[PDB]
Amino acid sequence: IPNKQIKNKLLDDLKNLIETANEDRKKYEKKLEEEPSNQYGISIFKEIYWVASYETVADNTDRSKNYRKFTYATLNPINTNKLANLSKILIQSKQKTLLFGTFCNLGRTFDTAINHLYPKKDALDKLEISNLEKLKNSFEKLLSMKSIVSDMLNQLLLDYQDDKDSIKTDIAKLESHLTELYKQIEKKSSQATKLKNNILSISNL
Ligand SMILES: N[C@@H](CCC(=O)N[C@@H](CS)C(=O)NCC(=O)O)C(=O)O
Repeated sequence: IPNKQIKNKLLDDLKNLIETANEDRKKYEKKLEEEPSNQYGISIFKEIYWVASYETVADNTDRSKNYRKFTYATLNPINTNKLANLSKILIQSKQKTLLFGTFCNLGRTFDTAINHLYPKKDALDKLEISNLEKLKNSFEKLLSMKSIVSDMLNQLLLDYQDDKDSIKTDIAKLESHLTELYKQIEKKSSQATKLKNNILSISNL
């Protein structure tokens, strides 16, 4: 009830969300630094081209390296040794450029929100209870959009291995499944853009 305790509970929660989210970032940065030659078997990177170029997302450029890093943010919880199998399923996606586009976007949107908040994680007390709450619910939701995307792609590995809905034995069903997945993830991506923006809006600091 007394506002000091409310305010401080919120500074506690933001503190913990911000460090948990920083651990995730230290982890996908490290996933890039230790990326082997074959990019964990994600051969789809080679098939994805910048806008009017022969440069792929597999090449050794800053923008290419960042695209794969943000993709590894989104895929961060999947076991590294399953990414080859994940890429084999997705190669069959009719919208893999767009799909991978959204992986990059969730990663980047995420990365921007934590890069903005990490340096301020101990000095959020200048905000007022209303828009400290909005900050916390916004960021926690952002973490959530990206987590769900990770769960969805993890689940696809098991469903495909199980032949669920005949996804393994029927290519047409695999395709519409993958298409539906891309719509789901695309919403999560749009929704993640709004929340990075909300967050940047109310935490100038
Ligand atoms: N449209 C690109 C992806 C664009 C996108 O939304 N992703 C972000 C992060 S991976 C991005 O392009 N960042 C690279 C940049 O902004 O230079 C695609 O279709 O594959």
